[PDB]
Amino acid sequence: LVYTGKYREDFEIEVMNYSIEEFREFKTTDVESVLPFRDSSTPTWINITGIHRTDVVQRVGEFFGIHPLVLEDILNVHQRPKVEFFENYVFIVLKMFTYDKNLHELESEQVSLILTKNCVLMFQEKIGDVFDPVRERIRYNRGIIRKKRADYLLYSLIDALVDDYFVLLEKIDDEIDVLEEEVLERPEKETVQRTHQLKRNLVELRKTIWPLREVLSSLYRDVPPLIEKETVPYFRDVYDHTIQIADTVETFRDIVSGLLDVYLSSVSNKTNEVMKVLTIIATIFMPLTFIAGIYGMNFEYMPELRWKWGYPVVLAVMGVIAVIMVVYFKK
Amino acid sequence: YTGKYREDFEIEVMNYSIEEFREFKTTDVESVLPFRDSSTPTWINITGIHRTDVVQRVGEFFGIHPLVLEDILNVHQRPKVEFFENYVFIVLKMFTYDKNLHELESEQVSLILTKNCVLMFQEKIGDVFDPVRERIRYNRGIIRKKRADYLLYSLIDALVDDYFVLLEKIDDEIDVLEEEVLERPEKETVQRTHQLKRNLVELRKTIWPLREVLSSLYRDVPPLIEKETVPYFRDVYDHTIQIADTVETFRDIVSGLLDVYLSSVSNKTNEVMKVLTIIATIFMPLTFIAGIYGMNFEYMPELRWKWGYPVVLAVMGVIAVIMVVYFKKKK
Amino acid sequence: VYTGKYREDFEIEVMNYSIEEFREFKTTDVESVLPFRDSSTPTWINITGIHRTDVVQRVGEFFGIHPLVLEDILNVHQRPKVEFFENYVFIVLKMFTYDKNLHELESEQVSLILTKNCVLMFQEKIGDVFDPVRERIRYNRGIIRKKRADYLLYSLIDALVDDYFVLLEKIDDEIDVLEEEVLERPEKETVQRTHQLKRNLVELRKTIWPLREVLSSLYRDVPPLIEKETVPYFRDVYDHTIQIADTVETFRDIVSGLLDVYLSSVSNKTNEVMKVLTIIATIFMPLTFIAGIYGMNFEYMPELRWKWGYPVVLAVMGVIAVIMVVYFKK
Amino acid sequence: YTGKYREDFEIEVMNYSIEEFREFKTTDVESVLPFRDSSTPTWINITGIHRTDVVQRVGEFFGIHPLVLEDILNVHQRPKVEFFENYVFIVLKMFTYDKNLHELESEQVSLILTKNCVLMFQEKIGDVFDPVRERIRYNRGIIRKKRADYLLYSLIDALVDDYFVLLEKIDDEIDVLEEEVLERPEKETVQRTHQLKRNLVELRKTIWPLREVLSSLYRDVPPLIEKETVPYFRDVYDHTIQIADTVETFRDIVSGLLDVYLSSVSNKTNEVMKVLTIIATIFMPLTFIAGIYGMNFEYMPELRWKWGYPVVLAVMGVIAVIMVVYFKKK
Amino acid sequence: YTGKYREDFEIEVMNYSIEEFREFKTTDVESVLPFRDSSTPTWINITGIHRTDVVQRVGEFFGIHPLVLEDILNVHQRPKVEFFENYVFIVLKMFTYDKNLHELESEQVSLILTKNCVLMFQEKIGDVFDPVRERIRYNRGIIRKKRADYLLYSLIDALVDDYFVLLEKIDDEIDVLEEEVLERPEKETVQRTHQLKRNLVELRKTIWPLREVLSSLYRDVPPLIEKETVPYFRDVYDHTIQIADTVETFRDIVSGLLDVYLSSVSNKTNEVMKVLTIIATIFMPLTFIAGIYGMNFEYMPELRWKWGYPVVLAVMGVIAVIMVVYFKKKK
Repeated sequence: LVYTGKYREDFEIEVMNYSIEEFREFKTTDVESVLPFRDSSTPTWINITGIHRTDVVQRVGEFFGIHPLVLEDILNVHQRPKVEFFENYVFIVLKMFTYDKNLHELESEQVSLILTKNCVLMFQEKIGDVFDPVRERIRYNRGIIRKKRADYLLYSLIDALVDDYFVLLEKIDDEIDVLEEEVLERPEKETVQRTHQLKRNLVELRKTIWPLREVLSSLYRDVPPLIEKETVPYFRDVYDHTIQIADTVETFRDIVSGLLDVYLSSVSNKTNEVMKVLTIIATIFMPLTFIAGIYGMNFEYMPELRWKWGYPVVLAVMGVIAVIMVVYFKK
Repeated sequence: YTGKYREDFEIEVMNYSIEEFREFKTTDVESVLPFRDSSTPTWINITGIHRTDVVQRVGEFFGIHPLVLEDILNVHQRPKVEFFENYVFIVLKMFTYDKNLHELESEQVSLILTKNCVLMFQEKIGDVFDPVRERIRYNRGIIRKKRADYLLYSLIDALVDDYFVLLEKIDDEIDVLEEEVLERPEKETVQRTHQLKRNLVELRKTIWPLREVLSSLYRDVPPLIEKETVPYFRDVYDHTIQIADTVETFRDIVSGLLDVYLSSVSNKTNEVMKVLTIIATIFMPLTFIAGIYGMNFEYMPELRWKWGYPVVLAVMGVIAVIMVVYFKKKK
Repeated sequence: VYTGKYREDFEIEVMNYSIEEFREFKTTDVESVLPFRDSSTPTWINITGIHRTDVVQRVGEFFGIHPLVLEDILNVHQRPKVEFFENYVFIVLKMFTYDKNLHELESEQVSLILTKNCVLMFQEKIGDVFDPVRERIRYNRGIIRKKRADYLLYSLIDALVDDYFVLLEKIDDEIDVLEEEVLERPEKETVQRTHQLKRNLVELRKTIWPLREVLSSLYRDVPPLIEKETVPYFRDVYDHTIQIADTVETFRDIVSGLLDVYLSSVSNKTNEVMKVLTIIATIFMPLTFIAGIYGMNFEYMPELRWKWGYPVVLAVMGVIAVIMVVYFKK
Repeated sequence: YTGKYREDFEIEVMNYSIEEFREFKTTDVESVLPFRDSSTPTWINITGIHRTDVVQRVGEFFGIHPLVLEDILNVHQRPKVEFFENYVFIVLKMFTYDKNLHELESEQVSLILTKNCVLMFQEKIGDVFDPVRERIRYNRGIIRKKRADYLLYSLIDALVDDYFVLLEKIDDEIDVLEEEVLERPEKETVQRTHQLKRNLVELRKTIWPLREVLSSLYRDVPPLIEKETVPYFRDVYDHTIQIADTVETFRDIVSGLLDVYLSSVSNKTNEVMKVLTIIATIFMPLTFIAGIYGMNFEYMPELRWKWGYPVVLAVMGVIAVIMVVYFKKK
Repeated sequence: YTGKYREDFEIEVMNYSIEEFREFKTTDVESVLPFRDSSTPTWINITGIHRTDVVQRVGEFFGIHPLVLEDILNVHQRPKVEFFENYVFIVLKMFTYDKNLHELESEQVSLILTKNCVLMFQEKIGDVFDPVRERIRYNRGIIRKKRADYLLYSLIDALVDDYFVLLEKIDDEIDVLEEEVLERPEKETVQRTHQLKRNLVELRKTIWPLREVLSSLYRDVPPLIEKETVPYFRDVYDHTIQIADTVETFRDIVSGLLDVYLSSVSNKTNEVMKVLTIIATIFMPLTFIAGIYGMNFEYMPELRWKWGYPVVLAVMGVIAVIMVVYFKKKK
């Protein structure tokens, strides 16, 4: 039982119990008070913020009889999300992703959950979640959520996280748009260096999403303890969506991949543009300077003074050759 | 009001019925207010929303939230749908692209439909609702026999058709760009292509999230009657699919057209250097030789041989020429 | 609404068979293919020229098909998928064809609705890869007669799968030319031809990659038809679309390598020209400077005062350009 | 017939049992025909595939499909498994690589195993089945007790084992190619980088679909018996995965190897440019100064001073020194 | 023996049961041979497998196949599984990387497990089974009660984490290699990048065929208890799949980092070309001027025009200045 996370600071527990009629929400850090709520027939939603506590999670696991290694996997922040089936409860690991717009970094928070009977356990490492509008329907008695059990509520929680990826796709696309904008406009390698790290966050993103597909698929075609013919068919809808999601993400990966050579060639293009300017310079003075060197060379005979006006006659022939090539240029 | 148009100001009210119709243009804010209690759906035109006194008065007259009033003042906003018990706030944009230069102006069109009032907030003069005003005037369609619920979409359908023409505007410029890239390529073509894509991405930047905007009033519409605009948005959503796909097609066309001109010029980099080289190679070695006799010594090679003015210039010239055979060869 | 480019040709053919015999005919009658719905024997029906929105509707209304599904058929631009029901199964397919001369891949959407034992094939123009399949249905070759429409349609789809393998050859045929074009005598505009191939390569992923789960959906479901029969046969074909996409993914790295080759030789021959230009200009730079000082105007002329100054200067600066040749190729 | 060998022609027949053995070399087509009814395991060598009359005569004597017999003439066909009623048709390919000159020669040999007879359609003389013939001749192992169904594996294993040596032939030249890249890089290195990879691409392009050739029988073998020699196929069935992974490994190494070379060339490109820059630029303003004094005006400020000729030569020298100080930065 | 270690010599034999325990290192072979007949699991180590006489002695005494005994001598072998009626021959590898340098040393490990006894064959000194021996020494877990089939598995899992630590060592070299590219990128970086790259694929080159090794044991193992072959063996087979993505990630990193480094070279080159450009453009046009007056002709305007010398000094300096204003922008 070792928590290798980055947040051992705050700790908070919130419990929301409700039926198809009544409703109650409260925040009790008392571990003993939330124990008899397991026997409640009504769906009991329990929040645990700050999963860093090795004694609290264990104590909760002791009363529920949760497997020791499972309690350790929760504390393990370095783990791929997956789902394990059991005779009583369901072991599920999820990952909440967040991306700041100013600085470019993908911050995350592992969220594991265990659902038995009608008990709902949401585990957090810190403050923040996207299940706030979900609590609204639980509070305002909105929709068929109350009439449906925690199995449908879990999906409402699953789809709530899925919708965040769409919002993330908005962020991803926006960052790409700004990134590809600087490619043609600014021939400077600054965000281009940050592009690889931004693309690194994109690769690691799909690296979690792709196996998460099979994580979901293991539920619908199985779910031994959960009910059937209702939840699974309706829930597969999101499973049909998450397939479409990463495929759009995979498309983004190929776009940024070949975008590097676009900027790379753009640098050489503007570099060549400098060379083209540099080209026409040394090609018009050097041959004419060569002529100036000829008259600069003294000899025993000088027909320049013998011929009529040998000085201004040279000033005319030089200026012509430098112009007749200009037409040939800019072709 | 964060807009750039605080010049023009105009308020028009076009109230109709199942038979007759009336219209008038009054600058008085208090004159367009008592038409709220009109049994028939009242259509109101508001051009030049820069005047905050109208936003404040009417806002407090219809009972509009101060932040919602600020949303109208905010000319930079993403299209969405705000559900309330009184009205429905929707952000819309009017795009106008000139074929002369790649530029697309965007005038935000907010709307607040409560009771029997239909508000159209314009930032400046110009819209596509002019032929729509005729149907309200000439009694054309079931727009007269229906309330503000159908009157709302009657405006939307015109705005939807505006993008179809815009697609033609782009497609026309695409064919021009196709004639500009595939053949007769030149400078600033990329700049025209970039700004076109910049407007193309910005186009979808409003249209793509506008899909879910249509989905907001697709399965809902709580206060007004439904199953009327539902098959409408069902057809409208089929339109925006082809729109973005036409955009997505052009987005890859842009890249396809870009890579050609980008790789070609970057490939001609060495070609320019090849020309620059063979021209510069016949300068530096010859330039020094011409400057040799421009020096003073103890002996003169001119008097060493008869007719010492040619100083063997023809021979050295030929030797400079023979280098060509050495060049031009396969590298 | 049919938005395709083929509203000309039209053909209807019905190929019914049993575990022993077989029958086939080509009639344009719409009311003749309808009473063959209740036929227990597997009935393969052809519909070429899907442009007719009235025929599809008429046939669709008789089968009790959802109006939108009929409209999905009319739509010629659609991603391949599978729609499960309690009666029929709507599956979207595609037929890709590439011409070697002008680099372009034409496409034709194939929709099908299989109920009971009846088989429906919806096309636009003439031509398909089900021709050798029809032979076994006609010549009674194998268990293609005994097995119903569950394995028949599977054999039809599997026949379509191998068509893309032939297309992969056609892609490789262009690669072999691309291998010849880029390397042997590097030519301009090849990058454009390369990008078009790359654009068509990624375009191919738009169909095949989601087609994986299309086969996977039929792999562990099939609610209306009998399961367990053709289910394990779906596995091999499901491994094909994965193997194909890997070959498509493989082509991405192959062409990308050749893409830089054309730029490699140019960049390689670039410095080759520069290396020659380098040693030429630099060595004559200090030499030109020296000879200018003598004939120039100064307040002191120790040059003529130097004993034998003329011959020594000419040869003392010659070695400087020679020692660089030793430095050359280091 | 699309073959390239219409020169040599030879037919050898080796027959054996669980006790004895017999062999004879008769190029006659009508002489090896009555050996079809031989209950004992028979092995027949068929070299001289150019003969359209000899091959088809033996083929039609066995009752083999005409078009199939016509396909034997063609030496251009994908390696696969043709399932029949008794015999199975597989065209095995062999790739020989000479280390000196980068070249991958391809000989395509087809086999037909009917009853107890074994056919081997060679294109030329020479194979790796020579030690295989020895065990048939010298009674070595269970090659005598077991029939041709097990011998067929010994034929395959003898062919596959050559590819392991073929990988060594490539790996040998890879290490040689490494020496050309790691040190002393030059022209044609990119060619050797490709020509070795070109044949390597051609190699896997044949082996990768040849992997499923094994799987076609390893999971089935419909005409003959099973449960024998089948688990032995699994050994080689892992070899084609072992080889391809080694091939795929080489494909990634060679690709990255050329990238290093291209990176080196581009790096050494600027390296020459850097030398060209720091040497040419420092003499540009120097030569300009000498031309100034070369001018002859009416007023000479030089003679106005007193012995400033070495002064000019000294002040210009220091300016060229700070260029190195101006260097060592980016 | 085709190895490089014919120097070191070490033999370790460890027997244990559900009650007692005994560990020792005896060079006497005839003392550990009857220990095979013991029902209690006897783990035996043979370091310095170069000695063919011992392999021929121990091997032929157990009836081990002669060619297999020679296969051990061959250090160039693919990791595989050889099933027999009594024992099982498995080829394994132990990779090790040293920091502050680029070198990946390897050591082939062959094992022959008969009855309950385990034979481990080493090439050189060193293993990660040191803490494993301690758990058997201190009676930790059910490793004492279970037989060799689980004992070998305990050795397998010990080898798994060894590469996991090595995966951390890779990233340690990456971050250093990254820093080399992230800031002040220089020559020989491609070489260092290749050193990791050449060892990157080489790592997975042996891992992939070592995966089916775990699978082959998971499917068959006829002589040992198949009850022990629970998904724990496939759990090990699941870890290597994560290694595949871990290596594949590094493959994308190495490919990307090398490109970013090479992309900077274009900026490195251009930076030099910018300085190289502005030099020749401000001297040669002025050099041509000095060459004219430096050249002698017929008519001399220098002595003709008043102040011939100071009048030329002014115009030359301005020409180099008027270009600066044109410069310092996008060329």
